[PDB]
Amino acid sequence: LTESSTSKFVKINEKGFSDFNIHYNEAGNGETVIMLHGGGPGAGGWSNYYRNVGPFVDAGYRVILKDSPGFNKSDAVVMDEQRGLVNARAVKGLMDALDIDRAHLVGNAMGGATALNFALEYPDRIGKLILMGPGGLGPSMFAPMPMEGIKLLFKLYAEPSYETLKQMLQVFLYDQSLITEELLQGRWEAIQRQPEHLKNFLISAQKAPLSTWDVTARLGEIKAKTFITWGRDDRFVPLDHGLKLLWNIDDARLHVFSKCGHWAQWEHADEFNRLVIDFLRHA
Amino acid sequence: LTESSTSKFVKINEKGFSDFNIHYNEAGNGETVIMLHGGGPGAGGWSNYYRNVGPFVDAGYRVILKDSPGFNKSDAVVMDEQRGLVNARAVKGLMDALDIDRAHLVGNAMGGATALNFALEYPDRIGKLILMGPGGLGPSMFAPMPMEGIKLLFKLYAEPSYETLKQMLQVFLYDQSLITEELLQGRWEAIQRQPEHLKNFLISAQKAPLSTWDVTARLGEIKAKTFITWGRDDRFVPLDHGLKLLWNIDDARLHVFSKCGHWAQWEHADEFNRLVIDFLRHA
Amino acid sequence: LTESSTSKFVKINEKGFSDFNIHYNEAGNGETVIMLHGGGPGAGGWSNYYRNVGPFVDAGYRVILKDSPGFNKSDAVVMDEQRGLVNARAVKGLMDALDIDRAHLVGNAMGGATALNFALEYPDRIGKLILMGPGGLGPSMFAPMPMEGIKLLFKLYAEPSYETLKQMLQVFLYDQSLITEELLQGRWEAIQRQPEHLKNFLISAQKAPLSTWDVTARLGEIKAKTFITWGRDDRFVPLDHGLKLLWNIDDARLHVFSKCGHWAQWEHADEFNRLVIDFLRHA
Amino acid sequence: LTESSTSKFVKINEKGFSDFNIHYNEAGNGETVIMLHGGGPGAGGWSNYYRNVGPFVDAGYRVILKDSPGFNKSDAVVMDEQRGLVNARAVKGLMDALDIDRAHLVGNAMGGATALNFALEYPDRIGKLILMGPGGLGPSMFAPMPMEGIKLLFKLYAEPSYETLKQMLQVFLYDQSLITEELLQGRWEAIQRQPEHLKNFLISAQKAPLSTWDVTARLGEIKAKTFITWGRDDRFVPLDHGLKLLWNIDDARLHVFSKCGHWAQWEHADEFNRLVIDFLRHA
Ligand SMILES: O=C(O)/C(O)=C(Cl)\C=C\C(=O)c1ccccc1
Ligand SMILES: O=C(O)/C(O)=C(Cl)\C=C\C(=O)c1ccccc1
Ligand SMILES: O=C(O)/C(O)=C(Cl)\C=C\C(=O)c1ccccc1
Ligand SMILES: O=C(O)/C(O)=C(Cl)\C=C\C(=O)c1ccccc1
Ligand code: NA
Ligand code: NA
Ligand code: NA
Ligand code: NA
Repeated sequence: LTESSTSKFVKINEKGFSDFNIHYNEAGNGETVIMLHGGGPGAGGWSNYYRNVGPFVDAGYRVILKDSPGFNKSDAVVMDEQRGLVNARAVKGLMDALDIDRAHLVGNAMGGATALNFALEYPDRIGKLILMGPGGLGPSMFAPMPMEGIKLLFKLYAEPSYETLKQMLQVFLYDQSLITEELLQGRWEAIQRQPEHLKNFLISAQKAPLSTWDVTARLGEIKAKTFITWGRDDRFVPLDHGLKLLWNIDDARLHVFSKCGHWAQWEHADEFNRLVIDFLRHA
Repeated sequence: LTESSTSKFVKINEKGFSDFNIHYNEAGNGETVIMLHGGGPGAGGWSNYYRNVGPFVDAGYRVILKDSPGFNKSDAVVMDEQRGLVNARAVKGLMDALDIDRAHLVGNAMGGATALNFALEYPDRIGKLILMGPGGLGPSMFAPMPMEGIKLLFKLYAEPSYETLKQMLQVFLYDQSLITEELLQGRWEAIQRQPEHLKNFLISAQKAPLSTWDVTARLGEIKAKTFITWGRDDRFVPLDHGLKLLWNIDDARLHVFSKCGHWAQWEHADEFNRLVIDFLRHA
Repeated sequence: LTESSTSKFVKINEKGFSDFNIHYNEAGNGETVIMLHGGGPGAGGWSNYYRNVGPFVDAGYRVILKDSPGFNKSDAVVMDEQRGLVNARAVKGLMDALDIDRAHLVGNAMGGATALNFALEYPDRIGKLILMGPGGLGPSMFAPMPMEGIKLLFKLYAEPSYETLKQMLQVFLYDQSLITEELLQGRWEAIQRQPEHLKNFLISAQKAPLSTWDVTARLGEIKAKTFITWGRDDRFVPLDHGLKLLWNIDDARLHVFSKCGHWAQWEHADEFNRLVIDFLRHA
Repeated sequence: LTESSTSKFVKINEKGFSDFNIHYNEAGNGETVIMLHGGGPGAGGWSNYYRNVGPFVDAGYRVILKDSPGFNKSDAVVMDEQRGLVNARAVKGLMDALDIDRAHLVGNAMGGATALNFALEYPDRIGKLILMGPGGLGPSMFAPMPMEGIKLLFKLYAEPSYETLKQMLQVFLYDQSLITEELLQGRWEAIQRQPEHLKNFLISAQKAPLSTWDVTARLGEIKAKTFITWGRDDRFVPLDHGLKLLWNIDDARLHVFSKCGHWAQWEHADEFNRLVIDFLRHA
């Protein structure tokens, strides 16, 4: 599988979206799993999930790696509401356009917020819910905020450079030997290709600060079986939020990887794939 | 499989053990997994693990459910040293007697302490290490100690009764509907059958308080791949010790079950079996 | 000062209170500090605060030790709403009746909930806010709930006895040598004297469970300078809620006493008095 | 009081110190309080404590603001052992030279480590112990390490510049409006004046990593009454270590300031002075 061979586009129409272009990468043909990426500069579906798509397809799933609005090859957008909710509306728009009745959701960071909002707003349209360090869930009981990683994410948005990108990735990943030229070049290309996305994210962040993303109070509504993952060494979203989710969602479990930053599905891809495939099959 | 058809005895000889009788339940014939029980009145291998033995044997493992010294059908003993270490010596004695070169260890509560001590003392004799709420790892950062459950464990040891047993099990288990007459009757029989074990545990506890079991300082020595499990709702061993292990053991992961007391392998048997079998196969 | 010489009664009239009798103990004549007690069987103003009233009066404050509705010598009541809010309405009723424009509030456990609700509902009527282990603030990130102490509080409410009272106090206090016959006899007298209060608390708890007391979402509204106290060894309200308050209230500080249960103002009276008087004088 | 009018030097002789020059600032003449600074580039006694010296002297204490070896105007040194212990030896050397039998100790960050080591090694030479975010106490249960602030401290040591200094101070302090030109210029002067100190700290850090400073296992030996302070927003030493100390030292209390970085005695000077003076007077 390659980004090119799996690349697709679909126009969506959903509350506040009109003929809005969504890019996604699709492979496989069984039960649908939609994977939702984080909010870092240059993020997108393929970039975030290319170590996961193959094994999930091998296990018999139809995998859709979705580009959220204002990311990668999806249309540019300025959001005046919290991104989790607006992103979730876009997932519903995609599913309606593709005639997908229910999807399992996998979401990291901003994508975790997207998945939580989708589960809240459209409970009859979700299967299982998989969350990797979801962002925007209010204060930490231990971590000063904004977190170290978030400071770097904003610096990279406001002053993009290859060096600042490298700096960000060094904090993003636990194992520094994972930061290859290929990784750097790929994220840099996506940043260089879509400068308007960077500008628009910043405008959106001023309109709807991170506090507006906090759906903690509604977590008791979630009936989906939920699998929460965290990197022990995540400098972007606080580990104690894994406990917050575990205590507030009815049917959840929490899996924390040692020696793992803010990109668990990539840093610990083999274990992540096995655990999540097992969860989707058997839970 | 039944307790009767799997029941075996072996005399061990190891530092401080001379012709000492160890009872165990064995099934299967592949790689050896030794499962080690907690320190509650009436505990034993079969009692603690009967929801796990079958699936592990089905997966191709040789499973040994070991009765630790001073429990169930193993010989009575008064220990002047911390139980984790003395128990670990008994595991080594068993393996030597049965010509087992290396074993994967699974241990809950006191059994987790046993497994940690074994990994520390005999690193060339362990495969993988699976820990379910290990006991004796020093103070909690959040929980007043002794924990609620430990108070009840001591009350049951000093004044055994069916009612106190029921009280203990209500705190031990999250889901009260799991407390059947069968469970109560089985633990009660083991308590009634071996009064000397109760008396001896109490004498041992005075000689070597829980503080003596704390091997925290040596956790960096552990090279075994480690899978740590905790019940979110464990009132016997504090959840933050799961983090202590995760931060201090080189290669660990932490899995926490929601709606789960101090007996995770039984309360969440299906998920526990799948996760741990996957870990032994693939990690 | 004695309970008898300071005892006073006042009828209040405030939303849902009509000619409702409130008992309080008053001493001193400077700035008013209203101290609000917890929800344990037999609790009341004098009982909870008799180690604090003298030093506060000596420091120049007018101290009012208030009996909340459905406690001690205040009128009996069944509440269909969360007690923090209803109690706060009663504090406002008291202050209006006594022509008190603004009061500093000190509240432990249920009294902490009362004080938080009062600060939220009547921000122009509060000076400073002092909180000792406030109850009802949602789930803990670490403690299984209901907490050990809360189980005992309900057992004592439903089946009051001197022995169960003693059991409760042993968990309530860290230092067992503080549990004198005088303490036991005093709480027992208050329990024996007002059986209707016990029955009514239980009815109220069914109508408005602890979840309804959770005002976490509104903590950002609090503009009062706030001093939060916790017992390190509090088995009734979880220590991590001290952090929750510290992170969510604009201007707060947190002081945790070692070797201290759920009654910090009594167990560590000298240090508590010095700290809180200093806070009221200088913060 | 000024740095100039209080400046003094004394040669010390103590295990591994021979005719070693220690600079300190002294004022007042009552009971001795020795204040011990952190390990940041350009740190020293006066710099760290100039908002505290006056009020403590006013309260009747003799205050000694000590420059630790390899800082400010004390002699240069390369340490092959953990700095807490070596620093503590230097405090003993100072006290012996000045005929001080017992001192109260106040220590932030590295200075907190110094104070803990002194209490451990010389228990008959300490009065009370005051700790502000002591460094080197092993892993955090929540914070990825090295902490954000520590990364910046090392960057400033290895590549000193005014800009990197400003960057460091922005993370060091919660309230950005506290970062005046005066503060920046003062720390910069101390960095420019003693380049050898920067080089030597780095050499020392390679010889004795932060893990070697961890005296956690010995905290039970401390008999001094202890007051622990933390900034809620400390990005240099993890808040949960405040709990570690509170649970492990016999007689401790913990005070956490909101809106406070890694320099609590300066950021919240008025409250810090009142609390600590009260503690020394009355505890
Ligand atoms: O995976 C990526 O897209 C990425 O590189 C990052 Cl740094 C994602 C961060 C968040 O989405 C985030 C959002 C809100 C709060 C915290 C983190
Ligand atoms: O599984 C059992 O055997 C059992 O019923 C219990 Cl209550 C085990 C508790 C501990 O082993 C334990 C030991 C030290 C500290 C905390 C718990
Ligand atoms: O001080 C007392 O009145 C007393 O003895 C107790 Cl046990 C108070 C407990 C609570 O108010 C409480 C309320 C809600 C949640 C947790 C504790
Ligand atoms: O107050 C200062 O001297 C200063 O500016 C800093 Cl940044 C001190 C940091 C530590 O001493 C430290 C040492 C070990 C671990 C963590 C922090
Ligand atoms: Na490489
Ligand atoms: Na049933
Ligand atoms: Na006594
Ligand atoms: Na200014």
